Amino acid sequence: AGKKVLIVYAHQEPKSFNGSLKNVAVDELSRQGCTVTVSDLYAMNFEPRATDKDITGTLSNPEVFNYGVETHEAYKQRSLASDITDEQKKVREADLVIFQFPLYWFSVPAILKGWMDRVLCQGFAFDIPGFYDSGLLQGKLALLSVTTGGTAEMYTKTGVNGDSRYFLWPLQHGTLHFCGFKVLAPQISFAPEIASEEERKGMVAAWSQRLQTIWKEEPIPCTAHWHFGQ
Amino acid sequence: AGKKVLIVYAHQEPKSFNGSLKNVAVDELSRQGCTVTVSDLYAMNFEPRATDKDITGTLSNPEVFNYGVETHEAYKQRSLASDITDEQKKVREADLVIFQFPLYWFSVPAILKGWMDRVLCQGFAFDIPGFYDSGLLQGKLALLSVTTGGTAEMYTKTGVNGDSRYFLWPLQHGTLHFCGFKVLAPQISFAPEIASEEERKGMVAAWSQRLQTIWKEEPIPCTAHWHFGQ
Ligand SMILES: Cc1cc2nc3c(=O)[nH]c(=O)nc-3n(C[C@H](O)[C@H](O)[C@H](O)COP(=O)(O)OP(=O)(O)OC[C@H]3O[C@@H](n4cnc5c(N)ncnc54)[C@H](O)[C@@H]3O)c2cc1C
Ligand SMILES: Cc1cc2nc3c(=O)[nH]c(=O)nc-3n(C[C@H](O)[C@H](O)[C@H](O)COP(=O)(O)OP(=O)(O)OC[C@H]3O[C@@H](n4cnc5c(N)ncnc54)[C@H](O)[C@@H]3O)c2cc1C
Ligand SMILES: CN(C)c1ccc2cc3ccc(N(C)C)cc3[nH+]c2c1
Ligand SMILES: CN(C)c1ccc2cc3ccc(N(C)C)cc3[nH+]c2c1
Ligand SMILES: [Zn+2]
Ligand SMILES: [Zn+2]
Ligand SMILES: [Zn+2]
Repeated sequence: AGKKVLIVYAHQEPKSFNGSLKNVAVDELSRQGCTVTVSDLYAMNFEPRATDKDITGTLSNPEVFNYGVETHEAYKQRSLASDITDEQKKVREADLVIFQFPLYWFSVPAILKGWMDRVLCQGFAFDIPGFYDSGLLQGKLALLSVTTGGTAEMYTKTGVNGDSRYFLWPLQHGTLHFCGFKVLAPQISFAPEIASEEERKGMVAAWSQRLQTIWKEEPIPCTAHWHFGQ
Repeated sequence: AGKKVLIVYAHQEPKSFNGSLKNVAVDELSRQGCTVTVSDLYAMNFEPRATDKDITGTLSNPEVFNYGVETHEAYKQRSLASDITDEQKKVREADLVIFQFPLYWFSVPAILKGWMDRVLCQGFAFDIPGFYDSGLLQGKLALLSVTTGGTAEMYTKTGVNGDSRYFLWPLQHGTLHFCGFKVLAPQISFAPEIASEEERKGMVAAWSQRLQTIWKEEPIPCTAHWHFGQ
């Protein structure tokens, strides 16, 4: 439909449940005629660490290194490391960014956290001021497709993990909404590692099926109320 | 009374506000007679990525790589990578683990997320059974000392960031409580970057003064109610 999709994918194993969800996404969006790009972070050996190597030009303050300050200035000067600007090009061109990952400690795997830390820099993804609904990636969509060890039941208000929406807050609100994304409803595939084959098949089909009508979805209200209720 | 403290520290710059807070902790805990160890992650060029390099020798299934399974087995077989087991030794010996870090996207910097992902493996930090109250690090204390870009006001329930307790949930509950830590109240130093020198000195003194009686502290009730309730 003229639409461009970036999938940022964070799993080590192509045959994994995550690998299958990523491939289903590529297959279905490709079938629709979408332009599709995948950043396979582990295969890229993507650098997760925020360091002074991310700036190649003269530092604003070479005596006391401030990562946010220096990357902001390097973005404006175009002296960021090229692995960062490679990702920024993908994001800039994308209409929808899908994140495909296993839940690691109620969050993204570190290699994907590094992508968020390094790619979404000041000047590119937001400004101060110029964030949340004024973020610089406004007009773009984002979607978290996450798999969990824990069951849906564990991820309820009265379950040991609390509601699943609780752990989405830093990702959907603190990061994506902050940068101006509108956020589509998460795809959460609960506990595939202990699900039956039928249940596993059912979770993969649910995702493929959803993707058929993804461009007709409205985003969530990315608010404290949506995440926490009551 | 010989208490052992591990400080896991994630900042690039010794002269930073985080650097000063880390140094205050070392100084004060050292003064008290405590045994103190610091894992300076950036200085160590600590590996954040969860990969098959974290298992030495032969994988337990060389055709389909499952990080969780492989590291569980490697832990039991004494064949984890030495950077991991070095950290596990420090944690094993510690009575208190302090994490010192700037807030990156409502969470820990990726290098510290990588520490959590790779060090806190099944068999070491948790198991079936042994999680939440019975996690394998029960008896230990953990404390998050965080600095933010955003103001205290932004981190209120109706402020644009929401309550700071909202972003603590994945860290304190999903990670630390899950491994059996009792969680000490977080230390949150709001917006040192725009604070006055006097305000900044006050935040450092608050931390130094808190450390004087840290062994007298009651842990928080690490509950959904604490994080999300009234
Ligand atoms: C460091 C770390 C931290 C973690 N922290 C948390 C946490 O805080 N909370 C939590 O809930 N979980 C946590 N987990 C667990 C983790 O989220 C799950 O193990 C992960 O989400 C499972 O996804 P996967 O792709 O690895 O599953 P896989 O093990 O790859 O897949 C599960 C099963 O599905 C099968 N499968 C693959 N493709 C298909 C297909 N096409 N059709 C049918 N079946 C298929 C696979 O063969 C496998 O048998 C953590 C794990 C690690 C390693
Ligand atoms: C990738 C990224 C993502 C981020 N995401 C978020 C986010 O989601 N939410 C949010 O709120 N913020 C976010 N931030 C901002 C970040 O949390 C703050 O910039 C950081 O906490 C500032 O801490 P610092 O140690 O670097 O401060 P510094 O810049 O090092 O210090 C502030 C001032 O204190 C001074 N100082 C140092 N030592 C002392 C001392 N002993 N006594 C008095 N003054 C002293 C310093 O010289 C400096 O002038 C993000 C930043 C980055 C880079
Ligand atoms: C009901 N099931 C199957 C679950 C439920 C919760 C879980 C929580 C985890 C936390 C960390 C972790 N690793 C560090 C590997 C693996 C986990 N596996 C889980 C599996
Ligand atoms: C009240 N002030 C000054 C603030 C408030 C919120 C902020 C949020 C941020 C998010 C990411 C980031 N980086 C990616 C550098 C820098 C941020 N700086 C902030 C500064
Ligand atoms: Zn939001
Ligand atoms: Zn075990
Ligand atoms: Zn808890």
